[PDB]
Amino acid sequence: QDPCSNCPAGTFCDNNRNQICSPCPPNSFSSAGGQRTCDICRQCKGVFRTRKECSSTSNAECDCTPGFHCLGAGCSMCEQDCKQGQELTKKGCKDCCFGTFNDQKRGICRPWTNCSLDGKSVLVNGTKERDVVCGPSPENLYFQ
Amino acid sequence: DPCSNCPAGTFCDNNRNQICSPCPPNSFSSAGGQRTCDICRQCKGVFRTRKECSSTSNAECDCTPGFHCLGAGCSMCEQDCKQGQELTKKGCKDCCFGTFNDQKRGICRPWTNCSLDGKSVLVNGTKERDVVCGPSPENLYFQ
Amino acid sequence: QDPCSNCPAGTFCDNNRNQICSPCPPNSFSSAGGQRTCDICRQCKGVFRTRKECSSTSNAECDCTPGFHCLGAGCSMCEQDCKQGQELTKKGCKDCCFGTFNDQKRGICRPWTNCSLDGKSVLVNGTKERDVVCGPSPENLYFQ
Amino acid sequence: GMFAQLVAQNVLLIDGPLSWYSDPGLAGVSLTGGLSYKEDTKELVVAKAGVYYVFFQLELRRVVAGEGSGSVSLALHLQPLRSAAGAAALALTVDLPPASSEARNSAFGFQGRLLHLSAGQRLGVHLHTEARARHAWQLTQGATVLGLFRVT
Amino acid sequence: GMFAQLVAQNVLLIDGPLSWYSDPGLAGVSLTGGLSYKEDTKELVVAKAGVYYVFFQLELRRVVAGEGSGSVSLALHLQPLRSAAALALTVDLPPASSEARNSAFGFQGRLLHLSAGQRLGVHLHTEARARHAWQLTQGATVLGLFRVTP
Amino acid sequence: QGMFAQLVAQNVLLIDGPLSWYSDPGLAGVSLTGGLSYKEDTKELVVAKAGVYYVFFQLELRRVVAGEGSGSVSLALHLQPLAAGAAALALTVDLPPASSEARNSAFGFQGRLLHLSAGQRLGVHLHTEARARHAWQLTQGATVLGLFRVTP
Ligand SMILES: *[C@@H]1O[C@H](CO[C@@H]2O[C@@H](C)[C@@H](O)[C@@H](O)[C@@H]2O)[C@@H](O[C@@H]2O[C@H](CO)[C@@H](O)[C@H](O)[C@H]2NC(C)=O)[C@H](O[C@@H]2O[C@@H](C)[C@@H](O)[C@@H](O)[C@@H]2O)[C@H]1NC(C)=O
Ligand SMILES: *[C@@H]1O[C@H](CO[C@@H]2O[C@@H](C)[C@@H](O)[C@@H](O)[C@@H]2O)[C@@H](O[C@@H]2O[C@H](CO)[C@@H](O)[C@H](O)[C@H]2NC(C)=O)[C@H](O[C@@H]2O[C@@H](C)[C@@H](O)[C@@H](O)[C@@H]2O)[C@H]1NC(C)=O
Ligand SMILES: *[C@@H]1O[C@H](CO[C@@H]2O[C@@H](C)[C@@H](O)[C@@H](O)[C@@H]2O)[C@@H](O[C@@H]2O[C@H](CO)[C@@H](O)[C@H](O)[C@H]2NC(C)=O)[C@H](O[C@@H]2O[C@@H](C)[C@@H](O)[C@@H](O)[C@@H]2O)[C@H]1NC(C)=O
Repeated sequence: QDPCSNCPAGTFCDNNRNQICSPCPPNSFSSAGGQRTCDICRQCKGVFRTRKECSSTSNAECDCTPGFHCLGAGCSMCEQDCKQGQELTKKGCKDCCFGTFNDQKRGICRPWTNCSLDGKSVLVNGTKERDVVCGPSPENLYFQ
Repeated sequence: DPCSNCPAGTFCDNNRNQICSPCPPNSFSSAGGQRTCDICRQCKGVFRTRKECSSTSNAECDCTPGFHCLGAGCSMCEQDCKQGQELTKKGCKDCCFGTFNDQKRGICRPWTNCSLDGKSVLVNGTKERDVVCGPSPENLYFQ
Repeated sequence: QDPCSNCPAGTFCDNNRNQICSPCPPNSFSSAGGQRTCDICRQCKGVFRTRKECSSTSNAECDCTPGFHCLGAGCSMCEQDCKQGQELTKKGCKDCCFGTFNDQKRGICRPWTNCSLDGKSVLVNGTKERDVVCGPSPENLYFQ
Repeated sequence: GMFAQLVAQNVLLIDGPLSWYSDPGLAGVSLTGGLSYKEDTKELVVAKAGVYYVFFQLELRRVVAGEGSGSVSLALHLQPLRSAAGAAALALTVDLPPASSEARNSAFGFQGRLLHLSAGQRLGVHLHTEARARHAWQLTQGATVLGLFRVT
Repeated sequence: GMFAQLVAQNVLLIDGPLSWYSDPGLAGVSLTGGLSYKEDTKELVVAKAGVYYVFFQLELRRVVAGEGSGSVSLALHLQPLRSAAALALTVDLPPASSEARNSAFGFQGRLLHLSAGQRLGVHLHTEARARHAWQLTQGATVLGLFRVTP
Repeated sequence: QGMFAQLVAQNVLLIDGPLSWYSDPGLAGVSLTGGLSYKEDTKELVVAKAGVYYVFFQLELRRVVAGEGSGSVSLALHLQPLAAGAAALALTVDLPPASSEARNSAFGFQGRLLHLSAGQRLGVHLHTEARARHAWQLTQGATVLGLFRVTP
């Protein structure tokens, strides 16, 4: 039959040597048996860190260096942590939608205070970066 | 010479010992002596088939209603020209200054010249509209 | 007596004709002996002019047509001569930095006249293209 | 001699497998024995194992004036093979320039490399578009090509 | 074997056929028997029929700082011309920006069936503004081919 | 087994200097047959048999930091021993500045016929003219140097 079927994960069926199975070369891996080659390990350098190291049977996995977050499955690329006025979506950092705000790094957009519900006026309008500042009741002597 | 005047619609078949074989489907050979036939043009999406391909001539495209051909062999399509624009050989161009077009798929016409019968311009024109003439400049309308 | 060492600059060791030396083909050169091929001569055309014609031994040199000057090593690019308000730098024509000026084609930036140094006022401030225009002493009858 | 070159039939920018012309009577199309195109699965089948120089190229043209932008990619899929080695054995992306005064109305890409192909291996090409107003761009007919020849 | 690699002589962007260096005593140029260069017609002549891998590359460099824009196209033509281009490449010349992209490059190769006596021409077409500002990179505009079968 | 080779670059980070290559043929995408070998100390591929080769390399980069990085990257093939002028193969890939339309990958391919004799060494040198170099990396497995002999 086919002798390559018995080369386990961590080896490959070597068409270059007399032996049937050879261990994966350095910096490579084979996650299933019966492969004719091993796959080059993922390297996590620069913005990437090595979260899990490569083994003969398992690919290395990356994350992003502190102050960055992964974007995309398998941590395909890194993105600076979102700043004031944005929130993190699957497609990256996105401005808060109109009517919502976020005042801190790595926050979530939340709707403004509705002062009118508590019967208060709006002294300073909010932005994507700041909540509204409500004042006293409109009736209050502050308003003439 | 081999393949000499293999008739149109055929190609000199290197695989059938240089017999003139008929062109395969969706191809043509408008000339003699060809060793292969050329693939017929397809007209899809914004294109429509004006003339169908034959063994002797390529298909020809035109544009779907709402568009017009632009290139030499209808190489692309362009949305029908709107008001303020005129269709040129190179596409929709804006009306030359002093002229106008107030309708879709129209030709630019020069503005009315109010001064010819002594009238005035009340509202100037644009590429999209003719001028509006008013009373004589000496009319008490203008004081 | 290695055969290809017998071929001097201006020829090549023809490996198509059994290691005979052949003169460099037209429009080529070999700057050292024992080369197995000659290299095509640099051409200087269009905005370029021939500064030194190439020989069998030496490559041609380009310079730029009048009204332009060479940029980069070997005159790999031409640039129009710098106008008033600029100075020629190694990276090309650069605006005079703030406080300096050049008022002529193919000039160098000089510092503005310090009007205060001579106890004089400033009637018109300078730019990168013009020197300042000093006025009378501030205590003059000119000034109220 | 062991080689094949196919010309894509596809005109419209749609995600999915390309279809190919395989009759050598047509310009740009040649095949030897040991290489054959299975029309019903849109795959080029290799008979003899070996190492092949494999290439494909993608040319697009703007067909609606003033419209279209984004990118278009081609991926060569080998079967059977594990997804790591055969999903993108050959991959190429080209960008559609937005309509502009520059009036750049065509885009082109080319990739080649050496692949070890096993006996019975099947080559398929998947087209993928991330574009706006896809109707405004089309594949240039005769210029989307998959080719390969055995080096041994 | 059967192969050839020619290096273009032109540098200036002019509409017309390219002229080629063909003496194999030059770096980058090769020409075996069964292939020859006809200088007066600027054509590479194939002598033995077969399928060749034909490729050419087009490299352009900006020679005037801050100027030049548009596109440049190469086209390989067989004569016997029949009644299309065997290979066709269009390279776009970026406008001058601070990002300073001062070179442009394209490559295309494919398999071509060539008959005995087939002549190959390469034609250059320019649609550029301030074409004096761009030139063919010398030694980098190349046309090559080698036989695959037999 | 004819004379051919394909090496996959080890480098990920954009630093000027010689590229390091994977040379063990047990790795997917890497083939080193005949007498060909690789000198790990000098990072050079040494040719087994003389002849004319079709030599090609491929350059693919990915944006690894969203919204950052622009410029260009270059590969140059260097022969050892040397004529006196030029480089055998030069390929420059521009990295597009980050924008909503801009994609996050870049690609270039170039191929040439080269005269190589047995014992000749081939090295490739990486050059970078980029702002925020940390935002781009060599796409792993897609920076490739290949060659096969055409004189059979
Ligand atoms: C507070 O701000 C609202 C503006 O909403 C958006 O978000 C801001 C961060 C800013 O980017 C702004 O440009 C945006 O439009 C106002 O409501 C908006 O008012 C505009 C102008 O008429 C209108 O187009 C929007 O549709 C409307 N938003 C919604 C959700 O309907 C608040 O009140 C406005 O101002 C009043 C004078 C009056 O026009 C009222 O009808 C509006 O809602 C702002 N409040 C204050 C006190 O300034
Ligand atoms: C009515 O509009 C005419 C159209 O020309 C305009 O040219 C541009 C200035 C711009 O406004 C564009 O929208 C129009 O297409 C004017 O004629 C132009 O006047 C300008 C003066 O700024 C002159 O430079 C142009 O050459 C001239 N164009 C032509 C084709 O002659 C009319 O301006 C009148 O004519 C001038 C000579 C001057 O007397 C001015 O005071 C006039 O208004 C416009 N006239 C009116 C009454 O609106
Ligand atoms: C003359 O201009 C000097 C430099 O101007 C700079 O470049 C010009 C092309 C213009 O764009 C200008 O706005 C630029 O700032 C002035 O000095 C500079 O002034 C700015 C003002 O904010 C200051 O930030 C800089 O530090 C300063 N540079 C230096 C080397 O001092 C001259 O004086 C200025 O203007 C005066 C009105 C006065 O306020 C003085 O304090 C300012 O510094 C200009 N002199 C004049 C106008 O008489």
